[PDB]
This record gives sequence, structure tokens and C-alpha cells, in this order.
Amino acid sequence: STLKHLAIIMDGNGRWAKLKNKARAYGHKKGVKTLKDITIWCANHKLECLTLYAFEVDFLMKMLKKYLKDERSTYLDNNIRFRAIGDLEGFSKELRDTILQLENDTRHFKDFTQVLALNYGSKNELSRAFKSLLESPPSNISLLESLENEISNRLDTRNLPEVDLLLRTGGEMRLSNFLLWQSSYAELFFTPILWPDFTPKDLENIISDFYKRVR
Amino acid sequence: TLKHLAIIMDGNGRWAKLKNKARAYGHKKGVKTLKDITIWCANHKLECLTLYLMKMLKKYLKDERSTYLDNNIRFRAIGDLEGFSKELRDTILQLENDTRHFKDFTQVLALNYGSKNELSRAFKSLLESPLENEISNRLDTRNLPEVDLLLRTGGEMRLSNFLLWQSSYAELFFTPILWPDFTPKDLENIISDFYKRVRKFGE
Repeated sequence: STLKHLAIIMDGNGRWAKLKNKARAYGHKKGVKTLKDITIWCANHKLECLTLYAFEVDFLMKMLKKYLKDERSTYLDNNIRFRAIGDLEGFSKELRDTILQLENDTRHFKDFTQVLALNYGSKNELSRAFKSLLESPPSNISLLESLENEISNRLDTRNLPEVDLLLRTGGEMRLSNFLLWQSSYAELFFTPILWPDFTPKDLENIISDFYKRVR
Repeated sequence: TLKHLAIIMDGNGRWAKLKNKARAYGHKKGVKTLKDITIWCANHKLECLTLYLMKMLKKYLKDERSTYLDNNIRFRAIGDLEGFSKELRDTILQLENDTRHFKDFTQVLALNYGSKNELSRAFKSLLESPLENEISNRLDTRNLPEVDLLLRTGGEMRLSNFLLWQSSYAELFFTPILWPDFTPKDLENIISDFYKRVRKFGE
């Protein structure tokens, strides 16, 4: 209702693997099932938007694409639109290619959207928004003074609602250059629970608290 | 490593209603908290402290001018000053001029301030006269360090459009303590916690 856009910094993966004394890989892979579960739950709960802070480099981008071509099927099956934010220009044509395609393919779903922040940084997003305005100004730029609406509409998140609740798992209490502009009035939630241990139940408890705050 | 502390001072009104006192009373108490915390930060060698109805502002600036001069506290205002009267805008500018020569610690008051508007003005400026660093250097906080610790008193847990860019990697603290009741000792407890967080991430 009042909660339309939930954003999450999924922290605690590698660390969750460490307490089980395991290699970094085990951790993230599990982190990936939570992501799936959490998104499906949000999809089935009338959330309008969920943004997740996704993140030798060529290799990571290999796994990403695999990751996306793999679950491509789960976006269609649960009616979930896909959107990527971040500096995609720094991607291999192949990844940028699969990214753009999953977007095309899912642009049909309008109820729930899952946004993945990839090679994402808020200061960088704002910098690119600025470059966007300098390179292609609004035609009436001359008659303008306040540019907030103009910036809002050039950010990677244009047309998504603002963030209502920004959650960070894993124990740390910092925004980490994530959706700074979009979370200007978001309710902030923090939990020590590591990401791979995070459940829809835990998220249900947090949402319950959210409503309590929202007098 | 704590160089820039920023604080959202909230709870003055709620504090006055609890005490069945007039708002002005909660504001007067709040100004006393602001003064004590500012002096504490200067004595503890922070580089910068940023703090987030005009009646009280002109009075404060007039009455407190002497405390700045008497404690080597440089004063700077951030925010949209055009939205102020000639008189007020001039008094703010004059206090900055009166204290620009103090170079160790700066108290920054965010007046008619919002981050989105600050970024808007910086963007307008760059478009007009042409990246992260360029933007950073056109913000109102241009010659200050990034925020190391952003604290919000009063109980709410939201950034409220305050120093969003500058607090990108700041450690966030929240306390239910209402601003008029907040003391230097409370801040001392928060800062010991800050240093403990810093030890823990590297551990």
C-alpha cells in the first residue's frame, strides 16, 4: 500500500560462508536463491518494485550472463519485469546484449519490477545523468531554474517510484553509494542477519515494522 | 579518522509537547544543545560539524555571533539562501565573513537546505559553465571533507534529503534521544561506537 518500492543491499554472503568455513562461491550461490525467493515473494505480495544491489572481471561478467540466461525463465513464469541499472557501458557486448534482451522480453509486465544494480554507483549514476543533460538538454532548458525533475528523469531509475524502504542486511550501517537520490526519504532498516540466511519471514517482520513507523 | 560529523537535530517540538511547554521553549533548549555540541566538536578537533521561524534564526545569529568569535569557530551556511530575506541573507553572509579566518574547525548550518536542490544548483552551474569531482566541487560543501558519521536524533530513521551525496559512505547512527535532551556525553558514547565499528570491519 504505502510500500511500493523496496530496495535491498544484500550484504553478508562471503561472510556467511566463512562462519561455515567455506569458499566465497558457496556463499554467493546461496545468496542467489534468497534473491529468487525474496523477489518471488515480493511479486506475490503486490510490491511494485524491488531493487537489489547486485554489485578476472571478464569472468564475473561470464557468470552474470549465465546467471541471467539461466533464470530468464523465472521472470516470465512469475510475471516479473526486468531492469538493470548501473554503468552498463563497462560491460562485454555479450553481457550488455543479454541484459538489453531480458529487458526487451519482459518489458511487458507492468505490475511488479525487479531491478538489478550492476556495476552500479550512485555518484556515477548522477554523473551520467548530468552528462545526459549536457549532451542532450531539454529543449526548454533555457526557461528552467530548478532541475530536480530533469535529473530524476535522466537517472537509470527514471519512471520507477522513489524508494520507500531501504534495507541493508549483514550488520553494517552505511548506504554505500546506493540509490542516494532515490532513497532521500526512505525508511531505513538494518539487520545483522546475513543475506544467505534472510527469509521471506524476516522480510515480513521488517515490513510489519515499516507500517508501524508509518504512523 | 572522524573528521566530519553531520547531525539531523530532531525532537524539539515533540520534547516541548511532552513537557507541556511552548515550542519556543523546546527551540531555546535545542539551541543550547547545538551550542554545547558545537564547542565539544571543536575541542575534540573535528574538522567540520554540519547541522540540519526566521525569527529565531536572526536572533540566534545575532546573540551567538560572539560565541563563534570567542571559540575559533568558522561559520558556514549551506542551502538555498536566495529563499531568504535581504536582511537574513545578509546576516548569514556577514557571520561567515566575520569568522572566515578561523581555519581549524567549521560549524556548518544547513538553512533552507535539501540535497536534491543542492545537486540541482550544482548541475545548473556546470551546465551553464562546463565528473564526480567537478560536481563535488560545485556543491555547497565544496571545501569540506566527506561526511564520516551522519547521526539522526529524535527517533526517526530516514535521511530526509540531507547530505545524500556527501554521506555516500558515512557510518549511520540513530538515537531516540530528543534533541533538547541530547548531551555531549551521549555524543561521546556514539563516537566510541563509531571507532568500534571502524575496528570491526577490518577485523
